[PDB]
Amino acid sequence: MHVEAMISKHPQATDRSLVQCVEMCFDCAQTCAACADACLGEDKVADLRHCIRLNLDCAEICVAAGSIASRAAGTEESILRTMLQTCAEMCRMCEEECRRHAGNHEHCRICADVCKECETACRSATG
Amino acid sequence: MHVEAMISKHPQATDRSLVQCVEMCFDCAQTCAACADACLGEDKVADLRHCIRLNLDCAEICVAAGSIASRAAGTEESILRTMLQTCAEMCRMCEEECRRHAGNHEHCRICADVCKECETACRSATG
Amino acid sequence: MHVEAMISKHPQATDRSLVQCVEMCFDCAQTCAACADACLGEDKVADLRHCIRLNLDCAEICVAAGSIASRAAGTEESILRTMLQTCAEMCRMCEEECRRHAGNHEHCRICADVCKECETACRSATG
Amino acid sequence: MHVEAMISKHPQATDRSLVQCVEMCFDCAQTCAACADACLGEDKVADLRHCIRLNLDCAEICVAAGSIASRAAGTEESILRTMLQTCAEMCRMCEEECRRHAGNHEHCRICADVCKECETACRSATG
Repeated sequence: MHVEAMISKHPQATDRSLVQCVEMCFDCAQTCAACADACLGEDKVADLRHCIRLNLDCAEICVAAGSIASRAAGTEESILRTMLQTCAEMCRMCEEECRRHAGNHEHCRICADVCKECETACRSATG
Repeated sequence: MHVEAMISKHPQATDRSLVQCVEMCFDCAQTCAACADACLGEDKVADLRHCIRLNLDCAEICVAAGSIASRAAGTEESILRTMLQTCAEMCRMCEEECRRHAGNHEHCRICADVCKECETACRSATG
Repeated sequence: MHVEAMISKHPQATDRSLVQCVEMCFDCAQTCAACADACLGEDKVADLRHCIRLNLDCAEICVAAGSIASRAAGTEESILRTMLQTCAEMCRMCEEECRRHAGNHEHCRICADVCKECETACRSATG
Repeated sequence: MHVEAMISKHPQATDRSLVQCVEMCFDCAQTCAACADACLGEDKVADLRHCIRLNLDCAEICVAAGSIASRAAGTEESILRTMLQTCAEMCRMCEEECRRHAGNHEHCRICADVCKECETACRSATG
């Protein structure tokens, strides 16, 4: 990724927790998109419906969060903290469902691990 | 829009507040994208930087919210309420900034009005 | 939608085919998201895997197209025509697959009809 | 990223050009979002209007492309090639405009370089 390089060159600019969060949002978005599709292709797709939905929700929220986190927030009201908290909660929910399938589907194991890491990164960027 | 028609035909299906919310999310997303671009093209773009950012944030959150709201949430944990609350807060913030420019820029007046309506619809879908 | 109102107020601004295209892109994006989810919830989800994928692809392309079409393109090189042509082709593909399921699933009938209309609107905006 | 890990675990699954393309799409999407915001914050924002628009267009197309490229396409008609070609053309256009500002704005230099690489990766995945 070029998150770190680009933050340093912004005219309103270092912030390690923010860089980690942005990087994880884009990684998690892709991973969740891929997991949704993999689950879709499984013989057992009917057992994976909720996992697919959560993965699609998570991909969408992660892209939004990572994009908003790439912008200057100002010092008055901004959505960044709220959005990162939403992302953390979405990643927590998606992790839980992927994790339940992790013994049966390797793609769900990987996605659960990425969601856990993205949750941690988003929650850490809020403090 | 086809929100109402599609909800009624879902196998897990009426919900007027949900239909209004989805419709408003997509309307607001487009309107905010358009307002960001219009502000970008203004002679006075330098005075509109924060408005442009909020409009881009709002467009992104509205698309995410409207997409998530188009899916079955289940009866355990789901992100829907959290996401709709985030959308409401984003629309409130974006409304406030557009409104400040509404006397000078008609596109900001229209976008403030749409954001206000989307805020109301999202907050109403949470109750 | 507020497409028409916002185009008229842009500082670089009428264009009926462009308004129709933008409106249809957002309508189709929502409809395809909803159809993907409805198909996901069907007893027969395993027969609908390709339809679900095409609907997700279509939702994503329609949002991108509708957002790009909401911006000033300039008079040198721009992506608008290329993107609208891609959207038209995606809508054609998605229509074809939804249509095949239209006898069995009302949500697929509606989505096929919306995709057809969005295809027409995008192709018309290119001429 | 987890692109490679997730492709290998898909039930319909190696493809190096596809992995490189997906990775570059998400990297480029973030970079373009960041460049648009950085240009927005410049004293000279009024000279960067077209660059900002192209960066927003590019971010949107790159996310769509990277998401579609993360899904099984089948062996009949699919949008993948068309979408990757659109992404390549968008990245070419965005590169050209960023490059013109690269002497004045380091964020534009970095974004031009990422766009060039994403263009190459998308065009290579089409062959």
